Amino acid sequence: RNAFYRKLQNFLYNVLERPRGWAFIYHAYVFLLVFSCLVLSVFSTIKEYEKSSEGALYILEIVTIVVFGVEYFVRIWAAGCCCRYRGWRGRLKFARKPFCVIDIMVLIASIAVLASALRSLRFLQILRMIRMDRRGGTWKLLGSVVYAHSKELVTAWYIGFLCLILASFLVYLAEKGENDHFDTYADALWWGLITLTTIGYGDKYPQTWNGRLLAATFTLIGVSFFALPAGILGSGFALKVQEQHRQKHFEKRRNPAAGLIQSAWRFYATNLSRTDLHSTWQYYERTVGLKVSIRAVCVMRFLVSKRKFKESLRPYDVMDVIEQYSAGHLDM
Amino acid sequence: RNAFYRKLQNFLYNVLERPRGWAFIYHAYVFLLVFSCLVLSVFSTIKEYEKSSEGALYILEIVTIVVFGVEYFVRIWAAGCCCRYRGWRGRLKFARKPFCVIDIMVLIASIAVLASALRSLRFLQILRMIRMDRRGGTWKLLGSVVYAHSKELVTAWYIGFLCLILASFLVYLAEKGENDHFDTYADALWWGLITLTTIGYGDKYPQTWNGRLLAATFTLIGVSFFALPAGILGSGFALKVQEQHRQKHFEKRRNPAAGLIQSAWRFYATNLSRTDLHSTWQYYERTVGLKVSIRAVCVMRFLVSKRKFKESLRPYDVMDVIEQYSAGHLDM
Amino acid sequence: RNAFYRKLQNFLYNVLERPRGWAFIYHAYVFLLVFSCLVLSVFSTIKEYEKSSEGALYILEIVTIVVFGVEYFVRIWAAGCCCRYRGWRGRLKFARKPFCVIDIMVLIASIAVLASALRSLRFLQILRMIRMDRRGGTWKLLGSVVYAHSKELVTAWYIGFLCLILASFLVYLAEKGENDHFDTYADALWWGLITLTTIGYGDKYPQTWNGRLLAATFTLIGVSFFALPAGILGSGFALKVQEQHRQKHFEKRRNPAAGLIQSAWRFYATNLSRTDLHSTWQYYERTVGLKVSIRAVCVMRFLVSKRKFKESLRPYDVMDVIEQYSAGHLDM
Amino acid sequence: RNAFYRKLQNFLYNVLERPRGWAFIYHAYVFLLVFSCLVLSVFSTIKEYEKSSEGALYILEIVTIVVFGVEYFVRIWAAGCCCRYRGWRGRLKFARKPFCVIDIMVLIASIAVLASALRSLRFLQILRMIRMDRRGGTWKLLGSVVYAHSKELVTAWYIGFLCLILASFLVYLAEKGENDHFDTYADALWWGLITLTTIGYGDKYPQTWNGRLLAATFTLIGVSFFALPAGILGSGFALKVQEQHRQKHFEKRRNPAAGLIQSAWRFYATNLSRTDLHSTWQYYERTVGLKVSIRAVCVMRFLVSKRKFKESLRPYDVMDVIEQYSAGHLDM
Amino acid sequence: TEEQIAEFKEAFSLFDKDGDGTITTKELGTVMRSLGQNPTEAELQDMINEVDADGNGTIDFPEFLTMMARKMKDTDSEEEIREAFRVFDKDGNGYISAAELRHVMTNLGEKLTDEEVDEMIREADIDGDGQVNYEEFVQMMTA
Amino acid sequence: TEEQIAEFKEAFSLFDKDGDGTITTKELGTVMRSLGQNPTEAELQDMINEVDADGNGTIDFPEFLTMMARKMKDTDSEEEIREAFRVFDKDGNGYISAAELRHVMTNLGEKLTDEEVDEMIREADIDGDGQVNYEEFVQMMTA
Amino acid sequence: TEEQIAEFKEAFSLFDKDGDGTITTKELGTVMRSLGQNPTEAELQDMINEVDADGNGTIDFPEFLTMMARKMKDTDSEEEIREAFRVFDKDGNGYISAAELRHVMTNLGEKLTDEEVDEMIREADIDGDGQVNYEEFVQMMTA
Amino acid sequence: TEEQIAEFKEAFSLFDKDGDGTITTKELGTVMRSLGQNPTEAELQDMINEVDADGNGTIDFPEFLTMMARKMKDTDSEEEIREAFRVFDKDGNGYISAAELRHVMTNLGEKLTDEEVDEMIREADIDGDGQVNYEEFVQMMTA
Ligand SMILES: C#CCN(Cc1ccc(F)cc1)c1cc(C)c(NC(=O)OC)c(C)c1
Ligand SMILES: C#CCN(Cc1ccc(F)cc1)c1cc(C)c(NC(=O)OC)c(C)c1
Ligand SMILES: C#CCN(Cc1ccc(F)cc1)c1cc(C)c(NC(=O)OC)c(C)c1
Ligand SMILES: C#CCN(Cc1ccc(F)cc1)c1cc(C)c(NC(=O)OC)c(C)c1
Ligand SMILES: C#CCN(Cc1ccc(F)cc1)c1cc(C)c(NC(=O)OC)c(C)c1
Repeated sequence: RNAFYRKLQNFLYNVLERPRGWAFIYHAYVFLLVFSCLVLSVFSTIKEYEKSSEGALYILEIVTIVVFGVEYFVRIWAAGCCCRYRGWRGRLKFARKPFCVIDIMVLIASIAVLASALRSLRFLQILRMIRMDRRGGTWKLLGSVVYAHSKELVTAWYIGFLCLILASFLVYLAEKGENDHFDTYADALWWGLITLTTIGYGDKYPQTWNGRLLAATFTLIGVSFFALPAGILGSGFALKVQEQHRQKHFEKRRNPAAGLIQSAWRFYATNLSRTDLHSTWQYYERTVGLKVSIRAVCVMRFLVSKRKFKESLRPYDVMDVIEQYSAGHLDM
Repeated sequence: RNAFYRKLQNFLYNVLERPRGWAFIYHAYVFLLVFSCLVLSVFSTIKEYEKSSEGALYILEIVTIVVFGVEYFVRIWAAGCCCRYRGWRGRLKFARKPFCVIDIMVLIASIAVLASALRSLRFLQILRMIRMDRRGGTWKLLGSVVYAHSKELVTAWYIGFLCLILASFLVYLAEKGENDHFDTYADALWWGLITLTTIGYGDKYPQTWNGRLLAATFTLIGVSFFALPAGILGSGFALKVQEQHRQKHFEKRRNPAAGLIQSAWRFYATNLSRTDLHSTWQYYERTVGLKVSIRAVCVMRFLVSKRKFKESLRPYDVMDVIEQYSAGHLDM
Repeated sequence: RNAFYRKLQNFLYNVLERPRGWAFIYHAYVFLLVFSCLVLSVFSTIKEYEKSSEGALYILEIVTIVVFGVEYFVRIWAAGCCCRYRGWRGRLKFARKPFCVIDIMVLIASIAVLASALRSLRFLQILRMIRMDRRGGTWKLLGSVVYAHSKELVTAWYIGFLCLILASFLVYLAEKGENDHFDTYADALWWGLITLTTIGYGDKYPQTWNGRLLAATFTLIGVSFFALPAGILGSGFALKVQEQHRQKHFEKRRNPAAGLIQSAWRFYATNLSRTDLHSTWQYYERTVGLKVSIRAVCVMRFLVSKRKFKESLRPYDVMDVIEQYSAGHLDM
Repeated sequence: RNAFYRKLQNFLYNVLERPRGWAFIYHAYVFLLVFSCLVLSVFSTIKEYEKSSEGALYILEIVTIVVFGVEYFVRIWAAGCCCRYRGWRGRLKFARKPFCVIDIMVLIASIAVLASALRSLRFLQILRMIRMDRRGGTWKLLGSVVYAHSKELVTAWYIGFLCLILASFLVYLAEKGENDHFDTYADALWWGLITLTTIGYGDKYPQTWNGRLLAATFTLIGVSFFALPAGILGSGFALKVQEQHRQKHFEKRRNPAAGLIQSAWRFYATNLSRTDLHSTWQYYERTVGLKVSIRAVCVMRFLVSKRKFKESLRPYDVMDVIEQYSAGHLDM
Repeated sequence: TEEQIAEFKEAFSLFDKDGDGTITTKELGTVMRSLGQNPTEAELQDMINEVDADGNGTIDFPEFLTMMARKMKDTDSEEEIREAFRVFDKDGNGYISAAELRHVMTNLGEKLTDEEVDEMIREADIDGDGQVNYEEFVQMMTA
Repeated sequence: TEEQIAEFKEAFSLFDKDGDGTITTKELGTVMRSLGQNPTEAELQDMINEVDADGNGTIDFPEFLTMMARKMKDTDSEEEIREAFRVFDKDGNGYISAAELRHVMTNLGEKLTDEEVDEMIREADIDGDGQVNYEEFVQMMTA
Repeated sequence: TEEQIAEFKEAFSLFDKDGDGTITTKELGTVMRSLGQNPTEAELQDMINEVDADGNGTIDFPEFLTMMARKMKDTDSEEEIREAFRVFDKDGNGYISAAELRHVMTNLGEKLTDEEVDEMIREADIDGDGQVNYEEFVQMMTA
Repeated sequence: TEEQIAEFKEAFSLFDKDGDGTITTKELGTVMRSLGQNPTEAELQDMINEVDADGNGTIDFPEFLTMMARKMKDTDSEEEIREAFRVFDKDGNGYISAAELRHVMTNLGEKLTDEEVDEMIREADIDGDGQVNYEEFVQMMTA
């Protein structure tokens, strides 16, 4: 019964490895589990709630260890879906992937801890929360967006830092004498950071007329320029979503891929990797030493098709129509 | 006098059910009414203002009950505008709609309360404020935007949560000894949440040099990444508005709809649902057993027109022009 | 010397009435003047600084009165630039414009005050700051953007209000017993408003574990949904700027306007408004009772050209190219 | 060995003057250096940490002086990369550039200080942080974005200022009698600024029912309109990034530049600037007094090519396709 | 009823020309030509797409019987008619002028005679006031 | 006055050719041809659209009388002229060069003679300095 | 092995026609014509681009030997096949119907016979259930 | 010097054909034809636009003298050459290959001979290493 075997392995690999839709549900539950432990861990640092929180946390951590071990073993097995990780050698290679290594390390660390250790427990909690990515997708996306808007972000950072420095210095001059809040320029800088970030703890605030006037004039610029990086990043994220949506609507690469697969099969059949492959040879002979020439021409057809498919593998919104109309006009 | 009857019923159904323009005015007034009650309800929880606020609130709640009952009855009647909710059976079916059921439930609950009950009064106020939607449009729009930007939102949430955890832990290490604010890691996490959200109550704040330095370095990232989800959602909402505006400008589906209605009438006349329908049969015979063949061909024409109209019922901005130019070029 | 007269009147009308570029410089200075007075007015409400601030404020207010009176008279004179406000009758009609009426009212009120009155002084300051618009451009732009994103704004407002109500109620339940901050549901609502707005005064904050947990879970949603309207409006403003820029780049209405002016002159010459206009009649006769027929055909040409120009007077970005390509394809 | 000389000079000039990629790494390090000093300078204003911080700061400032002097000399040398700053005269002219003048001034000031002076030290730190730009790119970009969205920014500023004034006045009226926080209208304005900016220090907040009701109703508008400028600027920055990306993808100016360089060489060869240039003359004679006519026609060809290249030197997104399709249609 | 089944079988046989137990593309084309309208290859392809569901390239008898059994109530096309009228409902209030329908319907799509658009109005506009309501028409018959 | 009404009636009769009490498309075309310019079917359609308001396909006499009664003050076209000039006002200051108007107006739209654009400038530019102001022209006559 | 080198040399000589030590554009065109398919100038340009790397305008023997030595494992084209199938994977689950491949592959690109797409399915679909998996096909042979 | 002025006058006279004191469009066309390249009406229009500044439709002598006086230092075209090379500078580092310039410059625009692009490289690439620097070329002569 290998058909159901392969179907189950495919489903499990899809759920555990890159998920697309409802598979995330499972992950969410797992995350919740981990999250719960984390929260309980925090409740274990409070003396009043130590008893009940730790009593529940022991059971929840055992459950988490069991779930994570089962998931690790099931992932190792389901890696057989991909022929790259086939057999014992392929499964071991999959287990050698750095994030799977981190997974097994976290599992073994949790097992050891559960067998002063609350510090390592917190460390494992944070580490297994970092584990949620497994691909760097969040980091890669953030880096791409930051790089795209690097110049605007640098503008915002530069002007906001200048505003912070200037406001802090002027309010320090205004408030140094008659305000114990601003005793040193470090206090002024702390106040400026906590004001322009709009956090506004209230531990320090100007109380003179000079200080309040200067704060009023400079805070308006500073708060805006400190909120600017978040706005720039959010708008960049939204615009990236828009362009990705349009590009997805414009995949428009069916025919090059079809030619690619056609010539790939032709190359596979022409080559001597197998001996039973002879019907394609008969088709070639009926559509007309010779065999080696046919092999060479077929592999070159495969290469040209590969390059043509790759060139068209970057469909964009406006350049697509611009180039298409240029081709149409030069045709005219 | 059924013409004025139908006109009045149409106007009332438009105002009560999905409104487009000035109908919302009425709803606003109704909302204000409810809102007023809510505010007065709050003033009734204060001992000093209990007397006057409750005196006004009794009258205002009676007025609200009267208005809502009249509105419910008028909505039940105006549902006759749509032939689906026609007659007593149709009106009862309309009254069976879940949100109308909630409306009548709220009305009956308010009547019972007005006939310790302040708790149920507050519950009814919140429930009838939720009633303002009646369609889930707000929830559906929020869900669509969140799903569209799910990956960017997850990036922001992940990085911001990591920043919160790291900043809280480091400031806890810096401030555990010499700051009663950070007595436990729970206090540190509370401070981190109230800082990175930029709320900044001021009940906890770092007071050491280590704590303030670490807070300065990590708050800049944390506040930005906590404000990121709001910026992403706002930009997504605005971009959705833009694309919806363009698509509305590009409805461009007059002709398929015209063909649809033409063939729909043809199907209605060809079919034996009525006996008086014979002029279309004479037109068909003059434009040339036979009747059943004409019926079949006409209904198939209706089906092809329906499918053609549906296919064109998704007019978009850039794919429209791309496909139109592809058709023009292949014509060339 | 009427050429320099007209040039000076044109420049003054451009500077005072709708300005485009460096004219705003002047307005800025005037605004600064008014602003200065306002600031000094505030310094006059403080007993310690009353003497010096009022001493300077008297002179500054006299200067402001002189400047505003000179500006009002110069505006009345420069209205002669437009032939509509020509002569004494036209100038009086210009002075009858409601905002000019408000200007003269403010001038007379300030003169009377300067001839307990500090209250009316503050009122005049705020009123003359409102005067800065004179056209409603700010209000019209805000209304257009709000209407465009009305549905998204309503979504944000609805969900944020629900979040405020729910968070306030739950934190009230958590904190009613053991926190004097939350003594009544009004206190809870005040805390919720000051938290979700991210203002965070710190006069009220949860201090129990239930309250802090509930606040942590609900504040994350509430702050985002309270910041959402600002993000939506900002993104809408930016997108409106973008589309306006593109449309300005696509005015593309030279030829219809040229035809309009041509046929307008033709209509003016054909009509009997003047008797000396006869060269155009000779041109018509050389390019061939008859005069009335020529007049009629010419005015109808003017009307058709007017309608054609008006139809093209709405150049947009994507509909323009879509319609142009549709015309090209149907030509093909 | 001048080939390696020129290669090294090119690399150094690229790194020091306008950098593109990994060159910024170096700058970052330098910035860090300066930043470190600044931070240590702050730690030198605190009496407790004066000893260690100043001990490290002396060494770090000597290191910074050495690094900046080496960088200045290397920049002066590497300016030889550009033939404009060639020889001693060219190098001196490069050193005469205002920002290089500021660089040498900062270097000399730091040398003098290191040879009460902490004030000048802080001044040099801030000045050398401003030095990070050297081009005004941040200021130019901010100015361009502000000008583009000037009308929307003015709308936001106007409405937010009106909201601040109105909220402050009404809350002052509500709280003047029974709240020492609002003793004067200046206190009310300070509270309004610190609330609508969302800073919320908590030094002043309404405590009456009138004050809290008015604050609740007006804060919702005020906070949004105070956050609006940041959102507008962030969205404008992101949209500018998008349009710049598209335009960069649409440089599409190879052929005009190629013609430009062709005719530039032709003009150089035709002109009598050099005597050895005769092969191009032979090519012209073989492709057919005469020499002066050839020179004139060639320079005019250069001028026409220059103008054609300049006209196409502004490739945009939608106008490009609009004009291209207009040309295609008029061709048809 | 058996009479309706017999009539449908007779109709299928009339459509059938070569007696292969199915209605082919050529039979659809010739019946289209007989009706008066000249067919097109794409038109017959849409014919088959609407009728055929098993993907055989022709039309079978049980599918025709089932489709003829499906009356308006099984078409779930109320929303389609609503959208079509909304496209026709320029103002969006829910009122359509009789004259505009008469002038466009006879000059767009499968145009009909003036009396046929008079029947349009009569069937849709129950009150016969010349103001057609979209919802009343979509729900009166199809629903 | 009665004389103007009689003149308008005479003009309508001259436009009238078949004596049907209305001016038809063919009459508009033939008068256009007589004037010297060859008309077009779309041009006559715009003719009727401007004149006709009742939607009868022709032109009646009372409509022509009313339209001729409407002088510049009833055209509410001041904003249209302002927009046209602003399109012509490349700089936007409010000054237009005489030479540009002379060269373009005689090479765009219903082009006229050089003396007619001289009259353009004379009527618009009151001071006759060669610098035309848009607002002065739009308000001097139409307003 | 030496036998494979000799066979490759014989193949190169067969491709060689004028005996210049290289395969030119005309030789590629004539071998294309002999195979049955009529070549094109752009097709031969792509020929040279794939083969030629030194930019000489022709094809040399060592390059052909090296390319023939490169078997599937050196093609690094697993991602290309994955992307091609994902483009074919309309649902994205990872399952492709046999019938769709049979109908499209024989009507798109370098179309082949029905038995050749049967071989497609047999090679890709190991279990022979008619449901092709993209990852299994991309990794089974190329990887 | 007077000799240069006399030479410029002789050149203008040679350009002059009908002796009207100016160089007209037809004279530009005939000199273009004599040079070997067939001119175009748009090409002569650009001719006049570059030369003419007063807007007379022809070319006068003082303008030609002044333009010939303007050597590279008055062209302010350094940025134009920099932008052209940056467009040529695909990598953006500041290095351009000699072979690419040889192949493109002789197949784009007013194409020249191989020796002329060799002279390109020699003049631009001072060190003669085959790697052209854009800034060195733009500043060496024009600046
Ligand atoms: C504006 C301002 C201040 N700065 C710049 C700055 C900071 C320290 C310096 F020493 C010098 C310059 C700043 C501001 C924010 C919000 C962030 N966070 C962020 O961007 O998240 C994405 C950062 C990373 C820097
Ligand atoms: C921490 C964090 C963010 N969250 C959870 C979260 C989201 C919203 C909340 F409001 C609260 C918690 C998160 C993070 C990642 C990387 C993933 N991706 C994943 O694991 O799939 C492999 C998912 C599925 C969720
Ligand atoms: C960044 C950050 C923190 N997080 C993520 C997070 C929270 C708790 C976890 F336990 C784990 C991850 C976060 C932040 C905000 C503003 C919101 N609110 C929101 O998005 O409104 C639309 C939410 C829902 C989550
Ligand atoms: C989200 C949230 C709360 N609400 C909605 C709300 C308020 C009171 C109710 F009684 C009911 C619903 C809200 C929030 C903001 C920021 C604003 N200000 C604004 O939009 O400026 C443009 C407004 C006008 C309303
Ligand atoms: C809204 C509001 C208040 N105002 C307007 C205002 C201020 C003072 C007046 F006296 C009059 C009008 C305001 C607000 C912000 C955030 C900023 N900062 C900014 O834009 O950074 C880019 C500025 C520069 C002004």
